[PDB]
Amino acid sequence: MKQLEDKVEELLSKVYHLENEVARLKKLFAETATKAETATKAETATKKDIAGMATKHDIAQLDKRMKQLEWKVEELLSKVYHLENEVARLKK
Amino acid sequence: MKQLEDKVEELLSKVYHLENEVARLKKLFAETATKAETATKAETATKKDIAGMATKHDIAQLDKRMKQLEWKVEELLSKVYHLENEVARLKK
Amino acid sequence: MKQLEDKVEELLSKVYHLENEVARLKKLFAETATKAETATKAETATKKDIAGMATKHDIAQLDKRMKQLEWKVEELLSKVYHLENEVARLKKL
Repeated sequence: MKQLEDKVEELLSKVYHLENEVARLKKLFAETATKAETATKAETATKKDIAGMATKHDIAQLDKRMKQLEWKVEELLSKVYHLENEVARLKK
Repeated sequence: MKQLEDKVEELLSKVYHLENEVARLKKLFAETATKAETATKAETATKKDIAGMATKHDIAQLDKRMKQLEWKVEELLSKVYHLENEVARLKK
Repeated sequence: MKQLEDKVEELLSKVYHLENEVARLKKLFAETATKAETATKAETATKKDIAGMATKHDIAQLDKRMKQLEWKVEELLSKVYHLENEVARLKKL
């Protein structure tokens, strides 16, 4: 009977330890992220991958310059056409 | 003996609870994501970071326009070279 | 008493199993990721989203070409201005 009495005492401590350990795990699991809600390394773009990313302002800077050239080229077409007539007129 | 009998009954319920609690944690852990497979907030680019991203079609749009200008500039070179000769011829 | 003796034996094995099961979970939790440190699917850009990303070298390539055109257009302006004076001069004298 004293053998059984001790066993019970051993079980009590063991159960008590388990209770504590499970409680911890309960708390700790609260802070963990689910597979559903989180994104994998394989399917996500790192900050490394976008280090050499072009902005919409870089492109805007180029658009600006393109427009300026486009405008200058139009003016030149106008000037050249006029000169062709002027030279033609001179030849007659 | 009735004291020990009750203790055993108390342990039984406690063990039963723990069994359930651990099973839950087993299940719940199944849906959690590992550190290895998931990507950290620090090393991943958010949708905010890529809000002002330039596309390859923005650039294609610019390339198109560049090619058009390139053609117009060639034509102009041709027209101007001819005019220079025509004017030179007129001066002699 | 032998009924109680057996119950205790049943509890011992069950406790022993639980001890092992909890230890595993302890270990396994060590390799799991926290909500704080990880990034959600909703707030992160996938490799799909950046498949059509423009580089800074693409842009550099365009800048190079733009500069070449810019130079040619300046030269043309110069050539045309000179011709206008030359033709004007021809019309007067």
